[PDB]
Amino acid sequence: NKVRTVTEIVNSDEKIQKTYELAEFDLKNLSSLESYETLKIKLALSKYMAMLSTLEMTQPLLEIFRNKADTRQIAAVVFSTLAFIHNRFHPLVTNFTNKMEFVVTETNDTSIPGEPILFTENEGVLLCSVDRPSIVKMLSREFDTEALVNNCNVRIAKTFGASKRKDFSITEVEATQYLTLLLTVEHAYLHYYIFKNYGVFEYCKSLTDHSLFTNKLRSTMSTKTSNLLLSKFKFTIEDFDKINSN
Amino acid sequence: MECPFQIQVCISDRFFAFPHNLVEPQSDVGNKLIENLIVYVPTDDDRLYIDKKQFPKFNSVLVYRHEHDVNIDSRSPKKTASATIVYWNPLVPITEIGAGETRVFSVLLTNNLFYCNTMIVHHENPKCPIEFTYPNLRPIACEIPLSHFKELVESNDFLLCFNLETSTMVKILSLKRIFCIFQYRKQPARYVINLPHEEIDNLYNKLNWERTRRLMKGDVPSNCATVNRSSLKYIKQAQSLLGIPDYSQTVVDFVKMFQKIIFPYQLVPNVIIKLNNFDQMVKIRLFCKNDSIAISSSGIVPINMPDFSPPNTFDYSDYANRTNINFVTQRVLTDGGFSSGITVTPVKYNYYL
Amino acid sequence: LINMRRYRNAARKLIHHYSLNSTSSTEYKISDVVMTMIFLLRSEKYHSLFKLLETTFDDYTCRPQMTQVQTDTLLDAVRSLLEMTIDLTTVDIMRSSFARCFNSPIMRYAKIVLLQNVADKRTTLEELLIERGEKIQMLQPQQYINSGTEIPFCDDAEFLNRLLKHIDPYPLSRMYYNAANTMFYTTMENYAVSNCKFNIEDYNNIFKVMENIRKH
Amino acid sequence: IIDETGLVASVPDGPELYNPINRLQIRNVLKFEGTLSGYEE
Amino acid sequence: LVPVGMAPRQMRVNRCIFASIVSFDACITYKSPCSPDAYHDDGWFICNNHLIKRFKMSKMVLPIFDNQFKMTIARHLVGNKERGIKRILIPSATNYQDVFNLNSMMQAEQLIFHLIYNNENAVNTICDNLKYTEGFTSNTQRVIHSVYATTKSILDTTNPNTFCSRVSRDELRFFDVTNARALRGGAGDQLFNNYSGFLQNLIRRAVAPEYLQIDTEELRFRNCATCIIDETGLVASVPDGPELYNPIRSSDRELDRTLSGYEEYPTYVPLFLGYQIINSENN
Ligand SMILES: [Zn+2]
Repeated sequence: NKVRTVTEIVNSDEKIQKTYELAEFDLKNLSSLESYETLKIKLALSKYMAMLSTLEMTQPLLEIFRNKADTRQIAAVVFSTLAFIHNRFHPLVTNFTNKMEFVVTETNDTSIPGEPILFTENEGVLLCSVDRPSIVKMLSREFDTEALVNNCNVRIAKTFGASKRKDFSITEVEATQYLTLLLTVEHAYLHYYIFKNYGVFEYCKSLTDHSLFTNKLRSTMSTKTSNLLLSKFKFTIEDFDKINSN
Repeated sequence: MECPFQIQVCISDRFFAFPHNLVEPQSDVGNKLIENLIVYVPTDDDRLYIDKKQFPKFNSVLVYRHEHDVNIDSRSPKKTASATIVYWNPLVPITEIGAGETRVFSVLLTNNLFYCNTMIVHHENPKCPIEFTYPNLRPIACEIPLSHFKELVESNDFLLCFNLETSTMVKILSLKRIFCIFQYRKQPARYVINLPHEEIDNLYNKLNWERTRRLMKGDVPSNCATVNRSSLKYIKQAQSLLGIPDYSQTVVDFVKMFQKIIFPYQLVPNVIIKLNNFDQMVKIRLFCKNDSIAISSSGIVPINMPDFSPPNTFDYSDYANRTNINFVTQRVLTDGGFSSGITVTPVKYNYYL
Repeated sequence: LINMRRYRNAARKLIHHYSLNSTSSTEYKISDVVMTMIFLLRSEKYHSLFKLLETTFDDYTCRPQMTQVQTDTLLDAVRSLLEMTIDLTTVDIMRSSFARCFNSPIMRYAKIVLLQNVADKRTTLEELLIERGEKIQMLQPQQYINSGTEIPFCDDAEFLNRLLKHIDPYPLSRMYYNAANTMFYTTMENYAVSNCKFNIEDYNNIFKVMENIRKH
Repeated sequence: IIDETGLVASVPDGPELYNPINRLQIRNVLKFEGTLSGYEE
Repeated sequence: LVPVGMAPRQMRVNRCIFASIVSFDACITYKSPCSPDAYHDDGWFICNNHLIKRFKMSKMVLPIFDNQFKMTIARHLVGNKERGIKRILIPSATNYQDVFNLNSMMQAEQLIFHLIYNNENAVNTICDNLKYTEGFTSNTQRVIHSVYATTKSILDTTNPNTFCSRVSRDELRFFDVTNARALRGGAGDQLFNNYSGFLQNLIRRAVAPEYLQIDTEELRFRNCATCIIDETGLVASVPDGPELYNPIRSSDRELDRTLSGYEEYPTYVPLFLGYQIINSENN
C-alpha cells in the first residue's frame, strides 16, 4: 500500500515527513520479474532450437514430421526433446541411461487422444509411442500472429514506463511450433516421470486423471527443478463453468 | 536522343590505342583544310598517350579532357570552324564540333553515339579472355591500361584494380580497352576484377548492352561473352557436385560438355537452360544444318513455328483431370509408404509427342 | 452484384474457425454466416460444399453419402479454399459445426460450445486406453537408440545470441496462446473422432497442477 | 630386429607381420530392434 | 534445421592472425592470449598483445584534420639501450626466421610465420612433418587445416587490396627517409616491395609518414624520422645519431605540488617515416 518516512536532527525537533506510495515499487518489481521470466523462456527456446540444429537435419521441423518415411529423424527429435526436458529438471543429467525404443503410430485406432506421446515398457525396456499424424496436425494448424493476449491502472503505468524498440527461416510461426512441441514433450515427460517413480499403475491413473501430478511432482519439481514452462502463465478454458455445466 | 549529322563515329577495338594515322584535317565551307587539331580524351592521363608528332598534316595540335558543358545542348553543339575536332573514347555528350565532319573513335558505343548517323564499325576475329574469379597475380591499374600494355600483352594472370573514386563510365571504358587487348592476345589471359559482385554484374550488363548496340550497328557476333555472378555460382555448384575442380574446368568447356547431348538426344542441357534463365532475369531454341525441327526448352518444334503448338492440338482430359491425378498420387503414396513430398503432374505435349 | 472477394474472405475465416484449422479467435456473426453461404452458392467451384452445408438445414443428425468422386471433389475444393493437410474428418467436423450453428437460434450473445457428433458408440477413456495399449504393445519399435548416449547441446554462444535476437520481437504471450490452443484443438479433434467424451475437467486440471507446482 | 638404427618392429625376413588395432548423432540412432561367438579369441 | 539453407551468417570475427595458435597435441590444452582489440574491424590484423610480444610495437591513433580523421599509427616499445637484433622492429623475410625463435615457440605459430613471410618451403616442411607426426589423421590434421585455412583467408583478404594499393595512382606512399640527404634511408621503397602484401599492409598501418600531402595541403608531422627500414626490416633506430630515450614507464614533493593536474607530454616514440600523398579524402 503506502509508507512514510520522518527525517529529524538529533538536537532539533523540526521533523520533515514524506509519504511514499508503494505502487511504483510494485510496478518496478513486476516489470523486472516479467522481463526476467521472458528472458529465461526465450533462452530455453533458443537453446532447444540450437541443439536441434546441432543434430543437423536438412528439412525444417514441420517437413520432418510430415515425412512419414524417415522415422529415424522423428525418433531423434523426440528423444532429444525428452532428454532436454529431463536435464532442465535434473541439470546434472546429460544422458538417459537405459536405452529407449520408439514407435510411430499411424492410425486413430493406434493413437490415444490427449497423449500424443506416451510410454510403455516391453518388460525389459521403455518404448515411446508417437502420434506423428497428431504432431503434424498440431504444428500445421494455422497460428494467429496478429492478435494480442491478456488492473487497468498498472497496465497504463507499465505502458507509459516500459519502452519499446522498433538470416533465419524462423518466423513467429516456427517459434510457436517449437514451443508447442516442447510443451507436448514436457507433458509426456511428466507422465513418464510419474511412471518411472511410482509404477505403471500410478502411470495409468495419471493418464486417467492428471490431477495426481500435483503431489506426485510438486514433491520434487517445485523445490529442486526449474518451474514448468506453462508456469509462465495462468491458463484457463473460456466459459469453463458453463461448459462444465453442459 | 538526337545526334548532329556533322559527327562521324568509328567503332573499333583497335581504338583502345588512339588511331593517329586515321586523323585528317577537315575542310571548311571554302574547302580550306584546317591545320589546327583538337583531340578530346575522357581523362587527363589519356593526354600522355597522344603523340602530337604523329600529326604531320596539322600545324598545331592540342589535347583536352572532354567535359560535359552543361551550358550547351548536345542536340545542337557549338561549332568551331577554326579547328578539326576529334574525340577519342568519349564518355559524355559532345557539345563542340569542328570544321567539316567532327571525327570520333571509340571502343565503346554508348547511347550518345548510338544514334549518331555516320557509324563505321571495324570487325575483328573474336578472341576471348578467361574469367578467373579467385581470391601470383599481376595487378593492373585499369584506369591506365596502356601503361601496363607490355604486361597485358605478355603475362596471363591479371588482377584488375581501380582507384576508389574512379567513375563508372571510366571503369567501363577501361574494361572495354583491356578486353580489346585480350582480343588481340594470341593466348587467352586469366583475370580477376577486384570489385564487388554487384558492381561487376552491372558493368557486365552495360558491356552487353554496348555489344548489342554494336551488333545493331552491324558488328560481327563474338562468342567472347561474359557470365553473371549467379550463373557462375550455379556453374561452380554443378562442377563441385560432379567433382570437377573449379581451377581445372573452365565454364566454356563445362557448357560445351553437353553439346554431345544437345542434338543426339534432341534435348536442351539443363545448364544452358539455367544460364538462359539467369540472362532473362538480367526461352531457348536451336537447330542443326538442314534440320527439319528445332530443339527448344519446350521440346521439339517445327522450324519457324511458334514455341507452342495451337492450344487444341492435344486433348489431355483423359489423365489431365483431378480424378486421375488424385488416383495416381494416392497410389504412389500407398506404394511408397509416404505421407508428404509427393506431387504428380499431368504431362502436356508440344507439337510432337 | 456482390463483393465476391469480401464474401470469400469471410467464408475462409469462418471455415477456418469452424474446422479448428486456425488458432486465431475472433468475433463472428450472422452477417459472416450469410457471407459464407452466399459465396459458396455463387462459386461454381464450391457447389458441392454448398450442397453439403445446405443439407444441414434438415435434421442434420445424419451421415451424407457420397461417391468417391464426390468426396474427392469436395476435399479438393476445401483444400483449394484453405490452401493447405485436410481430411474428410475435417469435412465432417465442418458439417457438424455448421449444422449446430444453423440450428441454433438468433441470440443476443455468442454461443460457446465443444466439438461433438464427429465420426455412434460412446467410448470411455478407460476403454480407449485398454484397446489402444493392446494394439501398441502388439506394434513393434520402428527404431531405437542405445543406452546412455548424450544430449547434443549446442556450443556456439554467438549462434545462440543470433537466435535470441531473431526471436526477441516474438511475444511470448501470443506464442503461448497459439501453442496451448493448438494442443487443445487437436485433443478435441481426437476425442470427437474417437467418439469418447472429452474431460474438460482434467484438461483444466493440467493447468491447476501447473499452478499448484508453481505456488510451491 | 636390432641394428645401427636401433630397435625396429621388423621381421628377420619376408613381409611384415599383420598387426591390426558421446554427442548423439542422427547416424547414432539404430534401426528396428532386430560367427564364432562361442569360442575364445 | 533452424537457419536458412546456407545463408552465410554475419557476426564479429577475431582478426589477429595469432589468435589461431593451438597446441597440435590435442591432449595438451592451450589458450593464446589475445587483446580484445582483435575484435575491432579495422586495418589491424594483429592484436595489441601479439604486436607487443612479437614486434615490440604498440598501436596508437593520430587525429588528422575540420573533420577529425583518425590515422592509425604504432609506436616503439624499444628501449634506448637495446642493440643489434633487438633493434629489428619487424624482421625481413631474410631475417625473421632468426629474429623470431621458431624453436622456442609453437609449431602452429611457426607455420603462421612461414605463411606471413612467403616461405613455401618451410610451410611444406611443417605440413609434411605434421602429416608424419602424431595422430595426424584423427584430429591434428583437421586442426592444422583449420589454422592454415584461417591464415590463408586473412592473407587472401589482404593481398589483393595491397596490390591494388601498390598500383594505385590516387594514394601513394613512400617508406624512406624524407631527408634524401641521408644514408640510413636507402631504398626503403625497394625493401617495402620485398615485403609480403600482408606485411606491407601492416607496415602501412603502423608507420605514419613524416609528411602528408592531401590534394594541395601538406602536413608535416615530424622534422625527422623516428624509424628506418633496411635489409633486416623495420629498425627502431635513429637515422642520424643517438637513439631516442624510451622510458617505458609501464607494462614490461614540491615537484608534484607544482605539477598537480597539469598537461603532460607523453614520452612515447611514434613511428614517423617517409612521404605519403593522397587525392581527395577517400575517408
Ligand atoms: Zn590476439
